[PDB]
Amino acid sequence: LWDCLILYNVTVIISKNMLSAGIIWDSVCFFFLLLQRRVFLSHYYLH
Amino acid sequence: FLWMLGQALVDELTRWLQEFTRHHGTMSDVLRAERYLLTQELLQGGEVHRGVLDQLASELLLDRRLRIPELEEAELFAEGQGRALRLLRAVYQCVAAHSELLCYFIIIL
Amino acid sequence: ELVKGVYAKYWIYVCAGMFIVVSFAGRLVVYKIVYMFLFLLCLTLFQVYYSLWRKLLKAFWWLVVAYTMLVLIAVSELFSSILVPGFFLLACILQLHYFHRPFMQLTDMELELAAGFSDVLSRVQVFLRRLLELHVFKLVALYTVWVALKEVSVMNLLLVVLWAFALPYPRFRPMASCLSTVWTCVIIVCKMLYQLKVVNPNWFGVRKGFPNLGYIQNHLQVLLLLVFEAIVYRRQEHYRRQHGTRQQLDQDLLGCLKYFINFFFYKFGLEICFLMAVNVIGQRMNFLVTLHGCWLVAILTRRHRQAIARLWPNYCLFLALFLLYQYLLCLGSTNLISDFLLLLCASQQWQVFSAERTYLDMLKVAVFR
Repeated sequence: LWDCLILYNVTVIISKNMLSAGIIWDSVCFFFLLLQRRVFLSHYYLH
Repeated sequence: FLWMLGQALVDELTRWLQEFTRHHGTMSDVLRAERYLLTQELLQGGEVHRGVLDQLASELLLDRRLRIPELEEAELFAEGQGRALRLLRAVYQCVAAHSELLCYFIIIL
Repeated sequence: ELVKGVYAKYWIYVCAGMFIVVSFAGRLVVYKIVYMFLFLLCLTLFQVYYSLWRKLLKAFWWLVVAYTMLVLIAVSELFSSILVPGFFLLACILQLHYFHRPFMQLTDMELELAAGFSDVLSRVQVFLRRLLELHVFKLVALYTVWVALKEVSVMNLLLVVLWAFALPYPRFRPMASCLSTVWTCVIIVCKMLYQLKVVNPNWFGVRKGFPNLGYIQNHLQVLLLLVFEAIVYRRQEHYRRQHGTRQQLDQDLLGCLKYFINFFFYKFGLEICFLMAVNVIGQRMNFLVTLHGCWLVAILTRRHRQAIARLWPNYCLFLALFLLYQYLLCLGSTNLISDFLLLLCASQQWQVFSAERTYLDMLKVAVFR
């Protein structure tokens, strides 16, 4: 589910590349999404 | 000094906020003391359930355990910063207890 | 008197300044090379031996003899010539007379609390300077700025054929640097005689060296940067010749800090590259970045880091080739710097992926809940 949200964010940025508003906020989202996807550990998050 | 006065008033505020959250605080001592934790470090958890629910009617006694894995582990840094940090800690406890009232306030605002 | 030995060692940089006044004077071509850039090429000589840093004395010995010969033959104007190069020949002949050793045959490879903190800080920084942090990143940053964003066309040999292949494969990272010194020395030699001699307007994106000062003003900056990096490298190379991984983590805030200062890119690098690709996409929005974005999708649909690791040599290849194409498209820009940043980062992650990998509880509460 987190990976699908990551893909949504990716596609937004990649479709904005093929324009013819900005990716700044979508990149902040990418950072945060990637951060959380990563922190789904089998150790610290398992706690 | 003005600074010193503010310090005392902050502690007065913590007390007042704790009085408001009192019931919920004790309900989170018979439940959340043996629930929420997030302090265990390193790898995984060995005794999974024994390390949480079985650890350490409204006001219960030592029916479960005493304070074997440090009851004051949480109260260490908590009381360590009885100024500043604890004011915000008391604020959170109040709004966790009275979250229904918080919702109402927001909707009329 | 420490300064006695300090000044017996201080002759290379002393000569450099005198060769800077030999530059833009006498012969616009000859003088500059013979004095400044052949001393800069002798610097390269000892660096390219990778064992004789500041030990090469044979060529450095005859550097002086070459300069004496020039002065004996030739160097207002009779007098000018004389005075001016005697001024540098005086210093040069003095090394030949005495104390040639401290800089060339001695530095070899073969107060209170506040001051104490200060010197420690000097050395930690220099440790990072002798680390890849400075050995490479900072150098190539300035290189890209002064090649792609600056004089384009013929400086491709100083970037897209060098660093675009040296970044992914670090085997020839220092060799690339030495060759770079040599080549920009060659570039300044060439632009010395501008281009305005009987212009009859072979084609390599000829921009022509029309200005004097402004035109010679950037290639030398990177030449000096190479030298500076080499200095800090060989300094700690001889300081080492002569003169906590997950454990500090759970200690405290200092422990967390330490761990990550030492091991950021170790783990975060992959997520970094992914976000660096987004940066390129946003600072371009062309059709060229659809390629970057397509590769992003590819390596993001590889999920498990092990599968991304076998797609990594090809990703790094793509990035390198793309930088080269981008130049050949600008010759035969700022976007080039963005693709360089992505290359640099992903190259470092390729050198980690299949290499190096093969009260604070409240903070942990935040990130971990």
